[PDB]
Amino acid sequence: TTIVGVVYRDGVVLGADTRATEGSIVADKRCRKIHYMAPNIMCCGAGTSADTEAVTNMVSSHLALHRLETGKQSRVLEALTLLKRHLYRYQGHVSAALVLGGVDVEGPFLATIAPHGSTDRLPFVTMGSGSIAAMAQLEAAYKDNMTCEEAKELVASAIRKGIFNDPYSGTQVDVCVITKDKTELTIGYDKPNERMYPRQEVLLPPGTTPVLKEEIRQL
Amino acid sequence: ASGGSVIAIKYKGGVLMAADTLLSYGSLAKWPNIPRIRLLGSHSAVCATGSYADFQMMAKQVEDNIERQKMYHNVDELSPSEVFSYLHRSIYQKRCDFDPCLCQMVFIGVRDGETFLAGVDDVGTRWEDDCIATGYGAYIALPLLRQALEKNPDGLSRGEAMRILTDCLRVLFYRECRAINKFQVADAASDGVRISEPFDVETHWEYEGYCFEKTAII
Amino acid sequence: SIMAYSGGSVMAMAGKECFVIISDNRLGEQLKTISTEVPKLHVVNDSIVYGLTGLRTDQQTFANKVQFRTEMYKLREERDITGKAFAAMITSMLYEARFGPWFVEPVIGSIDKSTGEVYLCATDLIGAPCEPEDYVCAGTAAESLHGMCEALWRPGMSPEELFEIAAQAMLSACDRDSLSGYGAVAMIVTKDKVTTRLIKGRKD
Amino acid sequence: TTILAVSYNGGVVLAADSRTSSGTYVVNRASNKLTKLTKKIYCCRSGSAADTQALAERVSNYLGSYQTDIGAGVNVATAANLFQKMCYMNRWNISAGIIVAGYDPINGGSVYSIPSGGSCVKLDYALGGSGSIFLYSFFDANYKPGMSKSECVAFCQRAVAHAYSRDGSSGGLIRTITLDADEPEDQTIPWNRSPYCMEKDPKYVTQATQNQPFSSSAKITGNRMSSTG
Amino acid sequence: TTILAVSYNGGVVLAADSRTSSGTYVVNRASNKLTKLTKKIYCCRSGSAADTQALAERVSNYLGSYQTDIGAGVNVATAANLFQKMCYMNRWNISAGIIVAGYDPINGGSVYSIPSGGSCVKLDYALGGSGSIFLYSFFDANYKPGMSKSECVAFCQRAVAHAYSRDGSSGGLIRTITLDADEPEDQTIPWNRSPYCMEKDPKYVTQATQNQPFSSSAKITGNRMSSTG
Amino acid sequence: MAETAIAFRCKDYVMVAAAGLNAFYYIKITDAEDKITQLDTHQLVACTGENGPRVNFTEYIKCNLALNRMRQHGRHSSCESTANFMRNCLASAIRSREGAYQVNCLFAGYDTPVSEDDDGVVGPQLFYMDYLGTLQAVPYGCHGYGACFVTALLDRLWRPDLSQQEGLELMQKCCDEVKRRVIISNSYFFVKAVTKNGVEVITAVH
Amino acid sequence: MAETAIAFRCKDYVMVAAAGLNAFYYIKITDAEDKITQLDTHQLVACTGENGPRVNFTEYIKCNLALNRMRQHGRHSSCESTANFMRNCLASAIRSREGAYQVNCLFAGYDTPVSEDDDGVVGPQLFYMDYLGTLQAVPYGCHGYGACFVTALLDRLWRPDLSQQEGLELMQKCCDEVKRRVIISNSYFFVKAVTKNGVEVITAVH
Amino acid sequence: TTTLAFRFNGGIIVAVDSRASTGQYIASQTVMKVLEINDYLLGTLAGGAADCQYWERVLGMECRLWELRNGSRITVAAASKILANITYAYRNHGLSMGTMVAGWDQFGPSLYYVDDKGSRVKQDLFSVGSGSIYAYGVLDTGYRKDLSVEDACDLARRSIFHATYRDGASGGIVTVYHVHEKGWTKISRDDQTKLYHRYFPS
Amino acid sequence: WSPYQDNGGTTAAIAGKDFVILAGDTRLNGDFCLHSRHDQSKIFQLTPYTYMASNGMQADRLQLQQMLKYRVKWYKYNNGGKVPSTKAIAQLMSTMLYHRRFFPYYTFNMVVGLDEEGHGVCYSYDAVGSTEPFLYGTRGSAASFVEPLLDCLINRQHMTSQAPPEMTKEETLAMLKNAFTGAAERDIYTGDSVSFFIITKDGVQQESFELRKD
Repeated sequence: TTIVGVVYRDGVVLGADTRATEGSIVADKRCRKIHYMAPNIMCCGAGTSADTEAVTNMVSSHLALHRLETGKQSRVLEALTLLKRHLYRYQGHVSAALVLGGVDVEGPFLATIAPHGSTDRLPFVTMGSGSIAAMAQLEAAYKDNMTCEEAKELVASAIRKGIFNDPYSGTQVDVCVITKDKTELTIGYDKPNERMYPRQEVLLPPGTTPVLKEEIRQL
Repeated sequence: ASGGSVIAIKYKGGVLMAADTLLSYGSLAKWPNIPRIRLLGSHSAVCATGSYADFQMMAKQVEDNIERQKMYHNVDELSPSEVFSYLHRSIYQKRCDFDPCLCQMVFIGVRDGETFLAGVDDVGTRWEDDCIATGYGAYIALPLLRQALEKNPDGLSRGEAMRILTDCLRVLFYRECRAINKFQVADAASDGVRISEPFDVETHWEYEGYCFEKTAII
Repeated sequence: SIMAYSGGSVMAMAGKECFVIISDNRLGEQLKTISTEVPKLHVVNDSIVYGLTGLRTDQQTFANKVQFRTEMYKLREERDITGKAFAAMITSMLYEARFGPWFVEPVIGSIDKSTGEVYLCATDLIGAPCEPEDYVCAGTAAESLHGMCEALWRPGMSPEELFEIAAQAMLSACDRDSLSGYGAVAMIVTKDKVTTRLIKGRKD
Repeated sequence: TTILAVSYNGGVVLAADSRTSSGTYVVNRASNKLTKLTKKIYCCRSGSAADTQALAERVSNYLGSYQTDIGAGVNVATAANLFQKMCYMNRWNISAGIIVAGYDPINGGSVYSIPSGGSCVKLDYALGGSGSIFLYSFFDANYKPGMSKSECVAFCQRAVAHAYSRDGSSGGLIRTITLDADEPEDQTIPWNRSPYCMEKDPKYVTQATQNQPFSSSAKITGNRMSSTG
Repeated sequence: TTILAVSYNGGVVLAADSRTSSGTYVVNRASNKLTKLTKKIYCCRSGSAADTQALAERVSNYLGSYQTDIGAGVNVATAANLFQKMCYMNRWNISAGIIVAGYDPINGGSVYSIPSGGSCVKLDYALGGSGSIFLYSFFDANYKPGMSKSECVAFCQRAVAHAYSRDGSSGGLIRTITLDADEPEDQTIPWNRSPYCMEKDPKYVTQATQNQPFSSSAKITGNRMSSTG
Repeated sequence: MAETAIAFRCKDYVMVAAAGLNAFYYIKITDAEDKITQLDTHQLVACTGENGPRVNFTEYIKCNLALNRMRQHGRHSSCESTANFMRNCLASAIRSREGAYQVNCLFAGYDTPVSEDDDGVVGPQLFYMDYLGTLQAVPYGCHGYGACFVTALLDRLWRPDLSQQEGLELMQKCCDEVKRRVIISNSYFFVKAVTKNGVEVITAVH
Repeated sequence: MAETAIAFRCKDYVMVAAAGLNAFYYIKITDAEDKITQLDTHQLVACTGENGPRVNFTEYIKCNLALNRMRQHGRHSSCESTANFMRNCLASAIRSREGAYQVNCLFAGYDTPVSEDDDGVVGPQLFYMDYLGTLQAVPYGCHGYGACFVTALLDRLWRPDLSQQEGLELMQKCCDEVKRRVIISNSYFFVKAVTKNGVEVITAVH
Repeated sequence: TTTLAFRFNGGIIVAVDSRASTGQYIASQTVMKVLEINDYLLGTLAGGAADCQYWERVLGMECRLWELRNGSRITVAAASKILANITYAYRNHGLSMGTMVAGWDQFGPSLYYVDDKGSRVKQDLFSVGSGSIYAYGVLDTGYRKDLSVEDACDLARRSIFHATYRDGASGGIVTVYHVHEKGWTKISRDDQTKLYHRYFPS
Repeated sequence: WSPYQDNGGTTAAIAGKDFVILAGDTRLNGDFCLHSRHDQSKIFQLTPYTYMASNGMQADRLQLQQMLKYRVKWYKYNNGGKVPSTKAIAQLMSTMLYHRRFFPYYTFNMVVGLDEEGHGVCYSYDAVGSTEPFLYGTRGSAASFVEPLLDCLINRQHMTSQAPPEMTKEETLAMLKNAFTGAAERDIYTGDSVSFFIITKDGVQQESFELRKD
């Protein structure tokens, strides 16, 4: 995994690879690592895919329930503090490495929650295997008050470093722009790794594989 | 006492290598005034991440073996390709005694137009390429260097290949712990290798997200 | 490895308005074989089949649980559980034991009976769902099956085509795996009908 | 990590580096290690970011509840003794090296080192974190108590710099904060304008004479810098 | 252990603490860590006393044989490169952190740090042993190269003191020695007359307010010093 | 592993065989310890582990089945049932403080029609069970060092249709193969068969 | 430990007995491996370890004794001698790179007068030897799991003066006690006795 | 692996499977496991394939050198004993090779199991590898000393087959050899899945 | 400090009746990064007709590569000019891997080429030196992904369908391209390019082929 956030003038842009691994295998080429927390808050997840998914959902839920009680848009600080207190209680056994982006009334908010419960509210962040390679492209090119276009094209660039220069990150760049008003989740904003050599259709005609017994059941 | 991180990148008719002027005894930044890039004979430079001790012995043994072979027998000096093959075997031989040269060397050099740039590992793992890095350079700078070679696929100019190092060096400085903002750059061209006077890089620290009030935990 | 102990492999595969899920038949302890007539598929309802792979104890325990939970659903909700739900219910059950897990990798095939859209899920042992368009696998032959399925599998395939590549996949992998084989039981689900096939393979 | 409080007459100055490393890679470049407990009572945080943050928030909460119900300000003592209890209870689980500094109207400028063990030592000035170890000598020499607010800030910056220039773990921005009768003055010295760094110090300009050409004379000259020479 | 060479214009000053501890008990109170290799080339010795003494004698012997057969003085370089080879060959077996300093007529005042690994780094000034870590910051601040022989000695003493006052491992006498064109001047500053110590420093006179009586007021006064009060 | 249980299932009987060997370290105490407990009229379980967990598990089952026959007014539960109860108990145990019952069962019975209305399996039922709770219906199974000698010898000879008489001849070869080929002296074997009629103790074979 | 050797020495013969059991892990290969090698006309050694060190040690001795009979023009060395040579070889081995020969010997012989001039021990000699080189002359010894059962059973019955015939009856009880009481199936025993006349292979006992 | 040899009147059968599995994944399904040394000597490889293929090929050099020097073929006794003395010198060098040197010489047919630990045992019947335990099962049933060459190969082939059927590490192709006074001949080379449909036709 | 470092990558060979195709990927990956994308060291020419693909640690593949060349180059002098056959080098590889079995080359080799008839043949090794002649084979990261595919498409074991005619030089290459493409897509440590060497009687003909960049 490599996931990325940057703060631009209007809001936040999150980014993720898509390659979900089991060991040294690609289980899924297109898996979505940018989860919905709230209408104004997205939450990318690296680390143990189970833990990232479960923590994220538990909080997105808690927030949605709290968003009725109040009658108010969920604040990013609230979501952050719920991921913190939850991840801290499990001493980092819950190995979820989250980038929590969003935009409340206060303005653009972008944090990392490291698995132990550490929080770094910053202008641009990375997490996961490819983080270091991404954070290079981000440190080089990032400047304050970017446009939505600059900020996506940067994030995409920063993922693309992790994608190529790390194994566990791969395939395509998902990018998510959270602005004050809305949340645009562009899946395959960038497909660098297209198809090299078209699929050589091996033709196995019906009745090839020998069948001892058969049972049909109609509905 | 350990060396930081080297980066090197081929341009049109030469190689740039760059390295922090710092040895670091564990965490502690012991010496900030160390010239880590050494010249090997008339054509080549070398430089090592890792045990400055085991590099000081390897770079001595090699620089002897060159200036011997040249002075003793009336031969042409060794080409960078050869010098580097000698360095590679010298290192492999030392991992095969369980007495390793515990240092990743980058190695640059230019005979004619023949432009040579290689890394080697503690264990003998050797690789030519158009951009090398060792230490953190490999995780940080290489991504940026490879991007600057993909984008100028005909080859970089010496001004372009200097700005892309300066960009990586700035980022090494931000992100590698055991670094300082005082680098030298070796430049292999036709005439031979020139090591620059130490230079710092411009660093941007005054983002509005790095202010006190935003980063506050409470 | 505790997962590789009891052996087994499962694989599901999505075509057009059909999926083929296919297990092996072996049950072992390490290298020694107990039975060669142990298919790893269970049928929740008409429109869901799930294989379980890993420690057989837990295949059998976690199966009896899924059966208790999908029956309690069928009474309370007054309707057959849908792929989506069933797969997400299984992740919840696996993750309930994040610490002290069930050594099981549920492969789930499913097909919406109305729409005809296929849903696959290959949950890891702590409920990490992976929900690809194409196919999924798990168990000891998993490396080998990804190799097979990737080459053979094309998008919009018809039940018969699909089965013949799902079967060739499961077999040609279980040749190269110690801990799977003794044929395979495929199961070809369509909106229309559910065709259960017992495939002949090696005795190895 | 480099942190330090010092007391001047009226109040205190905390000062910190801004680097949190996972050993050798710098995860964050601009961490606020100075963490507000109350208006005037800041703690510095050395060791596991997680554990100090969780303790800073847990204490900042009790001081909030306390401050409400007593209907008055909090004594810095109170902040330090709460922080000692929580650092002490968990002393085995956590890795937390705290400095509670602050101002209350009763005692004025108070500084408490709460290191690992959950000791709690009221002092004139405390040093915490990896990059403390460098300062101890630097304080013993150049520190001179009875400084003005201005000098104590300019000093602490100079100090935090001397530390983060030698320590790998420490580096980046030098956040200070002055807590006295007046409204808290935070300032964030960026590295590019730091009071001291080895790179810009004229001591270390002239390079070590390691490389050294092939010569016919034991006379050390300088390094070999051209292949032509 | 605290050791340090510094070069002045003509020559060098080595300086050392005089304490060899088996951890927490002080085995010897008055060890000479400055070990003559030749007339004008002393080495300082940090780490296992056994290993540095064995190496100092093994080298002092080769320099003696060398000095005889070449029928001239030894270059300090020669002493450091011999000491590097022996520290490097055995770098796994031994625990030796050496500083070869000296004067030869060719180069003048040369100083070589040979730390653990068997690196060998010609410098303006070298710090060795446990108590080094304290000085690094103290040098970066107060050291100012191009000192007179007199100041460099008075400085090195001040340094070795600031180190041994904070380090446990280090302590006792501050042996120096100046090696230049003139005859070697050793002097041995006894602790009772050391340039700096925490005990005699007015910073640390006023005690930390830890004990503190049972009072009816959060107002911190002083420690409780009488049972009657 | 020391003490070999064998069992196999034919048209109209299950045969079960279990080592007599009672061992304290490397010392034969006796060759006359019956390890095949009888849970019912028509159900028995060749348990082979250390005596403590073997007894405390075959007693716990034997009681909680008798307790069911009380509460269910003399109704004799199916084999599928007790097998799945045994395994559910063995499985529950590998995730308790106690730890696994360290016992390898060959559960065997003969489901007879329990009333007029019974439509279920009539005939013999053999189940192999690991200590973990790996239940599996099988034609023939074994536990213990000898297992893998017998398991292959049965693959060869065992057909599904042999008499009560050809089962004595076969079970003798299975027992005699553990005698020839395992160092651990499994020198006497308690053989019990389940038929329609109940459990009978085969004394002919040992 | 698997494979029991027994020996005892009476007025006018030594009796030796050694497990036939040849084992690969927990698998009986056979019950017919003679472990009592014959070093001379009048000397044999019940060696019981793993086959590798057992053979390479009893061969090394058997050769280096034959080599001595060549260089000493047909002179048959005493038992005291070969025993002390065997132990000096076993002892030398625990302080070499090779490590200890892992073999527990019951060396037995019958010193006859070798010429007119011989004044030395006439009669039978038994020596217990550990793998370490602990040589010790004994009336009766054993090695293996069975050892301590026999060792006590001999304490009870063994007198110094019993016949060749009461030695068969006793050696049967010593062998039958290892059969009854050790799990490891030491089911056949090679029994060889040394007399004035030489080595004879007792077939009666097993 | 499964690998069995046995001695009968007619001579010595050696049967093997043909699979070399690293625990879970199967490298090769065509490993020739009967090493053919001389033309009167069959080594069988089981355990570390590397150590056998090397040492049983060395043995082969020493057997040939003996044929040159002493102008007459080595005995199987001496052939096994060479291997046993090589494995003994290397017992604490972490070798792994359960081998069987079968052959016919002046003194009838002779089969010798030779271990990694320098062990050397005159067997009348023997089986090595993970599936041995299974082979021995079948093999101790049908095995007499008075089998015809037909029934001996039938028995061995079944024995290997029933190990292939149960053991996961044993599988592939059931090769059988015979060793007679005229040398050795490769009897069969049957795939073990075709064999199942011979021995259980239903 | 470990003296072994798995430098990853995948090699495959397929032997037809006239030729051998020999593939080895060009990804040389160190510890969590990648050093090069154009590492040709995987495959090495020993003679015109005989090649040695080699996986695992690069440094050791490169030592062995030389060590093997300087026993081929010796064989050339001693057997007057004559080059060693594939079958010879193959046994030489096994012999030389074994002499170093007490500090093994961490390198899973395949000696590939033509026998004396012209029939193409490949041999595989383990670190210690275990020769097994095979017809189609694959060591490395993508052993498990490729080797079942080839097993299906060559042997056609589980197919009622009549076995395909023979399989030409161009079909066997087209099969391997398809296989590696499906191994780059599914294995992480395989990618970048693959160097194919098509050894025939006529001489070698190498054509590098592009994979997924990640």
